[PDB]
Amino acid sequence: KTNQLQYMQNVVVKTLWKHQFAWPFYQPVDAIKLNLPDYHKIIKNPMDMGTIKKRLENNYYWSASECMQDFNTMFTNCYIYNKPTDDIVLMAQALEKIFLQKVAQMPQEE
Amino acid sequence: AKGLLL
Repeated sequence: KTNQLQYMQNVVVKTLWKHQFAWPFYQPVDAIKLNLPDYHKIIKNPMDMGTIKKRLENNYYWSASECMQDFNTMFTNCYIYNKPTDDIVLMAQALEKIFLQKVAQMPQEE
Repeated sequence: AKGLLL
């Protein structure tokens, strides 16, 4: 667990989690409960903040760049599946802005 | 998709 990775866990994930718009990204999209029976055929690599958080907490990542790619996948999946004025896209967009600002302050490995 | 999440 590099210090960039502990920053992803202690700073990026924590800051995003507390956001009022973050909760649709806490858990995998459940295509049955939400009646999106095409979701897994369009979105081949599902990702969510809960899975990212678990991977950080259990030292799954080899580098912070893998963690960031999961974040990038999470947001991009949202945009792939949804429409530009959907509430979910506005929520993703607000979260993504904070994400970009927070990883800009990520410390260097030393 | 997903409706009105506000």
